[PDB]
Amino acid sequence: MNLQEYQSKKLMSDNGVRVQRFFVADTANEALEAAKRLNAKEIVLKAQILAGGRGKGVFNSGLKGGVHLTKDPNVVGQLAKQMIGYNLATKQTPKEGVKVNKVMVAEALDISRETYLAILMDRSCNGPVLVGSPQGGVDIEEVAASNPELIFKEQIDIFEGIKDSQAQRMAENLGFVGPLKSQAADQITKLYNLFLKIDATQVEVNPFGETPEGQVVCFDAKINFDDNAEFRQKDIFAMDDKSENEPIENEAAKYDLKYIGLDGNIACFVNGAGLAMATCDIIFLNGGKPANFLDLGGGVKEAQVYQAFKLLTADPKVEAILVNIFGGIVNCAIIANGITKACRELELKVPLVVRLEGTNVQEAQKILNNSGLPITSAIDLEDAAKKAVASVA
Amino acid sequence: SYTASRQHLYVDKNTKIICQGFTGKQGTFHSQQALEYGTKLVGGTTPGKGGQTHLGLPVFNTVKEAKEQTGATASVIYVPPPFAAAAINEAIEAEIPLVVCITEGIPQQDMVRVKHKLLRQEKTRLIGPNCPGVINPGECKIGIMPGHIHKKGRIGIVSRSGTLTYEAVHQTTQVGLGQSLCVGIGGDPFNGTDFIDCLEIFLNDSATEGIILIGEIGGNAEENAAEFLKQHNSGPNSKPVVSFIAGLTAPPGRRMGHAGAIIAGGKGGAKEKISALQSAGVVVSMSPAQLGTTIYKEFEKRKMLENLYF
Ligand SMILES: CC(C)(COP(=O)(O)OP(=O)(O)OC[C@H]1O[C@@H](n2cnc3c(N)ncnc32)[C@H](O)[C@@H]1OP(=O)(O)O)[C@@H](O)C(=O)NCCC(=O)NCCS
Repeated sequence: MNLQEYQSKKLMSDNGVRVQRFFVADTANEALEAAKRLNAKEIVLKAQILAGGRGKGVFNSGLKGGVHLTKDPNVVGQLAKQMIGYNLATKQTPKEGVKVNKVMVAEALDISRETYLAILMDRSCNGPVLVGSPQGGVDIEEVAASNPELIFKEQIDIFEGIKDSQAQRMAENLGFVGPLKSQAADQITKLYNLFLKIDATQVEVNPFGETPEGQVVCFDAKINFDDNAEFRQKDIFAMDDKSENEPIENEAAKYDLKYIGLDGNIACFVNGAGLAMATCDIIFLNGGKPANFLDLGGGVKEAQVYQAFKLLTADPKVEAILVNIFGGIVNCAIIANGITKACRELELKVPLVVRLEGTNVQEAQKILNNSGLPITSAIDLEDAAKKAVASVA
Repeated sequence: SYTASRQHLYVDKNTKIICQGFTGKQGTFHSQQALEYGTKLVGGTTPGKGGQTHLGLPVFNTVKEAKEQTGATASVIYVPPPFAAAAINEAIEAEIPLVVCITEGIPQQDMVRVKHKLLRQEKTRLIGPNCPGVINPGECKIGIMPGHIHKKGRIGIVSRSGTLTYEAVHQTTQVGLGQSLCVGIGGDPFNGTDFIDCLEIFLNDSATEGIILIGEIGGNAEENAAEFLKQHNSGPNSKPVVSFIAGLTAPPGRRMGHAGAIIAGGKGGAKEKISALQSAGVVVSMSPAQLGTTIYKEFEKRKMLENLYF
């Protein structure tokens, strides 16, 4: 799930982390009043959408630029009128754009210095780790490739928690001095407890910096949430804007189906995450272009199979289907009947390759060929891949 | 260290099993199959149902009682995500030698806590969570894998994937090689057993003449296993290792079903895993449908070499 910028920074502000002051306008008038209410020497105005590169985007109203600067609250009003309601296209959105419903009206703070700081559950280390760099404002990866000596890491013991010495040391290594060291050490702490409270897999502050007046401020940040912990982050996951995902993915979600859209024309659905990724690869590997990854999960139902077929048969890109199911200890004849049932009810009109495996594959390969529907069976995963790739040209 | 408990992966015909979540939908079902398979399932736990009888077997309130009353040496967990990490802890505390956690969805922070206590002892070996368990064909089966596709034999299989393991199993059964011990380490990013853990057992076991390592995107365990093979499976009398690494077409930034299967910040891609594996002597099967024929051909290549030089 993804938070809007205003949702994620409010989350941080409420937990002691310092961010730019801001308000959230639903209307051009709201943006004007907010700009007035800021006691800000300079205002920034930012379209609230999930995609990146909002900076150089375009609006149906004609406005170039999703993010704008001005000292004049009136300017905020005008520019907001050219955002709110209209649609923002970026190098991360379909040519349609995204409807902009809210804009952030924030104070713009000058940056004197820039560091990188993230808290992260590190698989290599078996616990939470602080990762900082005195070199901020650039992507962390390029920093590690060019100057690994400027990556500093502190492992935090998850029961003992973050100790003052750990925060002092990281602050020091990122080049904060004097009263800025105290602010930075304080803020590293508050960031870390924020990261445990909300069950984050990563909290990334870049730039983690200083204002000229002497203030440590997280100027921007990205939060990654553990999907597993949703049952105990009810209030946060409720903030999720499902309206910017591929709508197929959202409908799949409604049926415990794990779907992810690829740019291809051969649709596939499989029980098992890893086998679903393998089926994507083995399709491409035989020339093809897979339309999607879909994981039915462990259990195959006459009814879940229907919803999967319902999705794929509703996607305009899809010109073929490769189903590959391991029946395990269920009679694969009772799967192929779920498949012929759903394919007749859905009026299957694209060619479907089905690989089954498990008990009674013999009577199962028969129901599939005897179906009177555009269905052909396959002996193994190379067959299905090869046959499916042939079905389009 | 915790590595001492690696031997407990090699479940066998004397393994005696209890089921945590025994009276639940999946505990019940896969217990019936454990009994169909001939596995020494001997009892189970459900808080608040100690005393009941289930599948002709006793139900206990705590792992500690179950261990005392039955002599159990291994535990399998079908406990729902909010409580499963607590179940794992109870079994570490109960000092159960081998614990298999089938549960998907345990919070990562939970598993960091579980791992914290796990790594600080050596009586208990954890496989999982989010895995299908371990099977010694014909001798002992802990988890959800279908028994009937297996056949006792010579290939060790370790794998982050459940359904992909079945492919490997079926293929190595189809080519006639059989499996010595399969271990599904599951698809979570924080878990109790990596590839290296299974390789040390495979390498030290004589029943295991070949290894298949099935991996996927995310983390660095494939890369670590590549290094390990360089130190422990070089020189002569080395065992062939065929691997398949899934997710070559996976888009970055996305969880590909498994919570642990995601490329982020450029780390965790499939092709980095193939290079690193291939640099240790590992034969990567391009196609997931060819694990069996590739490990098979690998044995042929060694036989052709012996015929050539005599
Ligand atoms: C763990 C999982 C299987 C449970 O599903 P389920 O069996 O349908 O669940 P149930 O609702 O029957 O609950 C199981 C039992 O756990 C019991 N339980 C709860 N806490 C427990 C504990 N600490 N110890 C023991 N039992 C416990 C419950 O009381 C329930 O028994 P009851 O219904 O008789 O009271 C499910 O959450 C899951 O992980 N799904 C499958 C994931 C998967 O495929 N992973 C494999 C990766 S290859």
